[PDB]
Formats: sequence, structure tokens, C-alpha cells
Amino acid sequence: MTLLIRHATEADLPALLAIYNDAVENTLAIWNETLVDLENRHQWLENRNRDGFPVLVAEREGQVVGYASYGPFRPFEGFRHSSELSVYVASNARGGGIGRTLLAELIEEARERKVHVLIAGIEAGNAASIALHRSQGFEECGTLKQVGQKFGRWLDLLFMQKIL
Amino acid sequence: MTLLIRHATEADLPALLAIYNDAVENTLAIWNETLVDLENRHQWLENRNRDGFPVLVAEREGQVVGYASYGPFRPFEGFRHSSELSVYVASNARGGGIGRTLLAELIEEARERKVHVLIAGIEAGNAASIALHRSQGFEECGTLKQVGQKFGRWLDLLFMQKIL
Ligand code: NA
Repeated sequence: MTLLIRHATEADLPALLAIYNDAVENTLAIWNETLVDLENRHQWLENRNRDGFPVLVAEREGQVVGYASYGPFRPFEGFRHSSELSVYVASNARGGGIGRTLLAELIEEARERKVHVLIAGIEAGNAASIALHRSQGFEECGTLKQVGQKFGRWLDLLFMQKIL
Repeated sequence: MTLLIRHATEADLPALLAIYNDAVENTLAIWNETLVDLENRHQWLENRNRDGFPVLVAEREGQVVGYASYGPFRPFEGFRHSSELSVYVASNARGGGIGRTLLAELIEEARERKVHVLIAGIEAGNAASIALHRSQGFEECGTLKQVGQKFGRWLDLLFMQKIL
């Protein structure tokens, strides 16, 4: 059915939590193994809202089925016009345009807020994510080999970028 | 004369400050434009020490002529075995082998401390710095274009890595 894209509120935190923890448990999309709690997600959203970094949710039949945001790429003031983005789709809702719609809307937000470069950091083995980012105009930069670890395995990070 | 490489002490802080502010003012090696004070560097050093991250200095004819350190590449637990390194040489002592000697010793400290990957982020035009890192076994990962800004210019970031 119809996808509503809007900004996240406190009311959405249970959904955001469930989606985030699912990715922590089951995937190589988040390189942490630590499940978080509601307090953690409140602080995450609060700090996003505080710094003026958007959090968008996708809502279907009254249910949040995905979310996206961007945040700082690197601390230094020299990187202030660069932001690193993340998109999460609920595992039950893959394939239907949620991730692509979220990414497209986030890109428009970034433009309005004068972000210069969006950066995606993608686990290098994830061909689907790589092509989908490519399809909205991201370009490969390069891979940092074995810079991550999860489940005792070394992970490679592919960076892509889109210049606005 | 020959260099002495050793760990930084609180006594070295005026020298560290001078080298750091020189880099801020006069180079594209640090993509901050804001000068700092002695207290800033005191907190920086204290936090390095506290967190288990080495700070090395090079001493020649009694004077500190450069320093090097490494710290977290990215905040998240997934990246705990990756560190990003920096090497600064006095503006009036460039081209004298200091940076290469510092890098070499920092690499050994990293090895000892069980770092898995060292990352260098280098302004892409700095062919000297790239060749220096390459001489120590770093390989190019790729370039993120226009991700920094300094002196009103967009700047390109080349990542290199060394797996220990
Ligand atoms: Na909006």
C-alpha cells in the first residue's frame, strides 16, 4: 500500500528500536552486536534533532516500516558539509520501494539543508545495497579492507558518495 | 643530527601546540582552521594517554621537531581494531626524514598494541605524503572528493591503509 514519508517523533521510537535491533542481531548492516534500548534511541533521535540532522520514517498502514538519517562524517570542522547516511528497512518489508523512497527523500532533505556531499558506508559484500545506491547517483570511492569486525569476522567497508 | 623518538610528556605540550597550530594555519594536513590553546592540547594528550593511544615525539638538537599519534577511526565497537594515524612535522623542518621515522615507530607501537588496521586520510594532492606512507606498506583505498573544505576550497580525501 501507500507509503507516507515523514519525520520521526518520540512515538516512533519503539518501531525504530525494533528495526535497529533486528539489523544488529541478524545482519552485517550495523557492525555492533549490542542491542540497544528505548533510552538509547531517545538520545539518538534527540541528538539528531539537536544538530539539525533529519530522521525520516516510512509509514504503511499506520506502521513504521523503515527509516533513514544522516549524521556527521568526521568530527573536524573541515568536514562540516559532509554527512554520512543510513537507511534501514524492516526485514519483513524488503523489495517494495521503501529503502529507495527513503533514500530519495533524504537526498532531497540534504540538498535543502545545503549538505555538499553524502557518504554511504556499505559492507563490501552487499551487492544489492551497492547497486541501489549507484542507481540514485552514488559513486564508488574505494574499499577499506578488514576495518570492521562482527561475529569474529573481519569486514570490508566500501565508501560511496554523492555530491550535491 | 640523528632523531630521538620517545613518548610525549606534559613538558612537550608547548612544542605540540606550536606544531599543531602551524599545521592549522599554514597547510592542508589538518582540516581545521581554528587555532587552539595550551589547555586544548593538554586535554588532547590526557585523553590519548587515558584511552591507551600512543603519542610519539621526535627530538633533534634538544628540540621537538615533530609528533605522531593514532586514535579511533570510527566511534562504533565494530571499528575498535582500526585506528587512524596522524604525523605532523615542524614547518621549518620538512623534507628531512622526520615524518617517515615517526610513521615507522608509530606502526611498531600499533603492532605491539594489537591494532589490526592503520588508516591514513591524506589530502589527495599531497603526493609526498602518499609516497611516504606507501614506503611503509600503506596501499591506496580510494578518494572521497570534495568532502573537506579549507581556505574556501573543496578538498579531496585519499584513504590509505596498512593491515598489521
Ligand atoms: Na522534511
